[PDB]
Amino acid sequence: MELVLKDAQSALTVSETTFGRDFNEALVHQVVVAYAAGARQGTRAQKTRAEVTGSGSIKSPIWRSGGVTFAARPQDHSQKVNKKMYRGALKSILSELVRQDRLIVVEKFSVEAPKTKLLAQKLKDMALEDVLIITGELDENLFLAARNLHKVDVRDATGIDPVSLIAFDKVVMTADAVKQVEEMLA
Amino acid sequence: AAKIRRDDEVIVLTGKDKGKRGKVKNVLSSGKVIVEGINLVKKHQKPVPALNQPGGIVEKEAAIQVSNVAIFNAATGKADRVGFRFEDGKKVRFFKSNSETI
Amino acid sequence: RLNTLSPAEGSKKAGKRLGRGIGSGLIRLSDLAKVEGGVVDLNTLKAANIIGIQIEFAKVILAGEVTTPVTVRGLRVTKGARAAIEAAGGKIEE
RNA sequence: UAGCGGCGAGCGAACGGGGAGCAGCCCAGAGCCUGAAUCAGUGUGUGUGUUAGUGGAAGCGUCUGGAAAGGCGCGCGAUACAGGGUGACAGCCCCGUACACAAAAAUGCACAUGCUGUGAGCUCGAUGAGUAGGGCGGGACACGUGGUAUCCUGUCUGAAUAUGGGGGGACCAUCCUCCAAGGCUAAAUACUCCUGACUGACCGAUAGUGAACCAGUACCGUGAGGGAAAGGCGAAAAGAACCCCGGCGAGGGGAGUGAAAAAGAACCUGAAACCGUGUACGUACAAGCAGUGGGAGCACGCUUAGGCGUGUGACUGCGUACCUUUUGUAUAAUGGGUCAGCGACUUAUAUUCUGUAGCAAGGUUAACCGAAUAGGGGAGCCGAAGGGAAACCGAGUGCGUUAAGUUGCAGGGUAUAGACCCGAAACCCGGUGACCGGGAGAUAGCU
Repeated sequence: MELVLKDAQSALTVSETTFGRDFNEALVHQVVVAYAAGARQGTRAQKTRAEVTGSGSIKSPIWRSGGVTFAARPQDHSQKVNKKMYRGALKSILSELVRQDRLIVVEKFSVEAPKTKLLAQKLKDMALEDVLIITGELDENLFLAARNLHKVDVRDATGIDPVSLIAFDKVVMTADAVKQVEEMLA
Repeated sequence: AAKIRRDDEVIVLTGKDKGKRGKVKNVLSSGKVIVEGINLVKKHQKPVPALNQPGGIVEKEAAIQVSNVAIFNAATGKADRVGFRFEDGKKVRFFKSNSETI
Repeated sequence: RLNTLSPAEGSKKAGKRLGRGIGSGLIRLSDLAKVEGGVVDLNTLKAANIIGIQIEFAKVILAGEVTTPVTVRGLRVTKGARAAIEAAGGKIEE
């Protein structure tokens, strides 16, 4: 549906099926848990009685200072996610966000110089404290002057992490960024 | 890190000595400093037959972390931090708040 | 609202754990119908990667419900296909 | 999986395509002119990393407060709110932090290099001469040298070299590939004794390396080898001046230091079993899984009596422990002293079913590339139109027909990995004068 930029009255039409699909709780749950599992690092191991220093049995796990009866070798918990499921989850989360009016779009969000004070003043004018900033082509003036702000993040369309959209209460889009995400997601 | 040197006036910031100033006797490797009449201690001296023990309680000075103290700029009458710059001959430390030069 | 999302009911099960707990219980017509050059012939079978790699024998076996009026040439054509495939308007000949 | 397989257990292809880079060269040698590309060493200069390092932003009053970094109020920096130390949780107390710089030298790597050495480019010979192959006396392929492909070898024969010789298909014919018998080739392929950083939905002390503690130490064994238990005072020792008893000891007591000495060195919190003191009750005329229902009596608070609670229980009816296999059991099958801690159905690959999520006659990506969970990549795999061995039929052939399958997640099953755990005797190798380490958390049965 048409979304008003509240700055220039230049609402850009978007596909109804993209920002109008019903919120599928199961799909978002699946994608979130898959991403969380992917974030896991396979760094965990212990030694069994076969590979425990000593000789023999004294090395049996029941004996003190022995091996572990239930040792587990290092493993990766990541599981692949179908591309169509990922796209559907993105569409569902975008539809849910726009439904509750937690998504903000502006014609262009850029800073003339890489000054954190100017960015903070602009955010204060916008009445936003802990929000997600996402745009299209990377801007050095904006990216450079945003790392220090823990609650403010700046990225590109190719790096739209679905889980990140949940952590931040509000998300700020860009005129070109909306078109880019719409065309790439399809 | 030569912010605090010998024979300089320093004021404590945190711990039982807020406001009181003093003169630094010396500094230690760990960073602790000694300032006269800032943190009095009632250490008991074990009776030693030799070494000409005066006898009785001894009122010495304990050790205070450099963090709890800061150089006091008497010109401005307020505690302030310090910085370093290069001069023609050598390097010296200067206070903040309009950069007073020592 | 991360703490408002739950999975579908019945999709998660802890599973049994024996012992613990005394009171815990215990070639067809549809195929290559439209593949941008799905002409019924012995050629292109290997390229399409539809019947193994070393498979050469080909047949147009059908089971009623004619729904693909595809003409067949170059394969074993008999009277059987005549009475079935032609019902949909297609032609079958050797 | 094709195949192999007492056609049994079980063992195990090739071609093709998708991915990273792709290189073929030199000699067997001469003619023309050159030290012209290239490959190595010796010295100048430039850039880029290491061995010391420099600069690098910003705060205060009140309250609890042992001490403020904590709450409250008002300000500042941020190309730095990563980390650490700081009497309680620090962006603005300190080292660092993003960022900008720094070398006489040792040095690694790239370049213009002068010099020292082989060496431009075109032409036409040249296809690697006891070489194959064959054969004799021996050895290895279920196998007593057998029909023995093929290989090892002491010895004997043995042609050609683009007029040429091998290998393969073809019953033979035909047809296809090379220059065999002289050499070289970083590149993409696996791993960590050590070094710097980084990351742990890994462990916090019966765990984690055997060892966070002066650990491969004490200790056991001539011998090889085996192999431990044991870390935390206090923010700062500010470590109890001094006095009293005691044996001028140890153990202490008082005062003082210390927030705290229910922090005193054996020094955070200090469980259970065990051991003693005081408090209230019962027991010296009463028999047995020592409990249970009622219950007078005795002591304390309480309804300031009101029949209420707590502490004990004179008496009364009833009252033959826990685990296992056995029809069943203390009965005379079976084992346990108590406490605290340690210890038991996960995971890897296939196959079957259920729930769940989409897509849907389509579903679906591997490797890999990749601004590295995005996207690309349709290599590949599954299914969507009958089955009868094949032939041949072909809604038809005793078997079936238009309903729909695939991919992720979790769970219920099966097989292979030792896979719920503990518990043998024997054998080999390499060592020590019978013992030590490994195969081996071996193996089958049975508790």
